[PDB]
Amino acid sequence: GVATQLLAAYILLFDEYNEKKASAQKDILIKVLDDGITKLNEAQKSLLVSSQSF
Amino acid sequence: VIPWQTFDETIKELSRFKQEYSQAASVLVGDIKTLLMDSQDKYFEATQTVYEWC
Repeated sequence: GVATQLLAAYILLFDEYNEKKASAQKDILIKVLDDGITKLNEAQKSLLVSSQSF
Repeated sequence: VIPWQTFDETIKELSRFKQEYSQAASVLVGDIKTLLMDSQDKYFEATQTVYEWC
């Protein structure tokens, strides 16, 4: 729900190169993707342990 | 004149043999089942990790 709007904001703001917001857009992208990789990995490990419990 | 006690002892011995070996085999087959399911979970985890890297 957060990622599909931040990426749409990325496509909307940078149809042309806006050099003022270029130093912060990279930090926003790195922050949201490093959050997402950690959440998806923890979800997979939780589902794996729940599968191994039976 | 009718040997009934020896008949009962023979029936109880031939039943106790089968009870003992059913009790001995069931636990071991139930342990092999758990090992074969844990192996499939580890196999799925390893192949999914390599697939996600590729």
